[PDB]
Order: sequence, then structure tokens, then C-alpha cells
Amino acid sequence: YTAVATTADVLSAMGSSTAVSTVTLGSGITSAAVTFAIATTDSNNTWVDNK
Amino acid sequence: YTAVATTADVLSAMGSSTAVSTVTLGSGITSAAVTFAIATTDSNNTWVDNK
Repeated sequence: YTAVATTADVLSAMGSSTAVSTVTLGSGITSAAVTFAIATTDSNNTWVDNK
Repeated sequence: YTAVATTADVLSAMGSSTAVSTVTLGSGITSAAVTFAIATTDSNNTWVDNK
């Protein structure tokens, strides 16, 4: 009642990278981010929310 | 004629990759580092002085 809880189900849905591209290719104010290389040898990449 | 002149040139005479490996392996008290990825995935590797 001070620290907040959450129920979570790992649906494993949304898995197809084609759907991931489409949803991240057009949203509202959703500024996403991807780390897409070696943990030693990477950074983060955001985008414009709407496209 | 008081301060020594400098005629610095880009020689690249140390260009051999195996040569660079040897110099970075048998170096003295050094802190040589490698940048080996593009800026979105860039990283720096820092290793011991002579190993």
C-alpha cells in the first residue's frame, strides 16, 4: 500500500518482428528505444513517436 | 634556432596489423584502447599495460 504491485502475464505475443516494426512505425507520443548489438559494443536508438 | 623544429608526417610505417598487435602486446606501462564500431554501436576497450 506504499510500494506498488503489478500483475503480469508474459503472453509472448507481439513476437513477429514484422508486427513490431509496424507498431513502432506509427504511434502517439510513444518514443521507443532499441539496444541492438553487443552489450559491450552498443548504444540506444530512439525515434520520432509518430513514424 | 632555440626551440627544436617539428616536421611531423603521417608515415603509417607501423601499419601492419600484426605489427600493431606486437607493439600493443609488448608495450610498457600503457593504457591503449580500441574504438572498433560505428557511433550507434561504438565502444572502447581498455586493457592492461603489457598483456
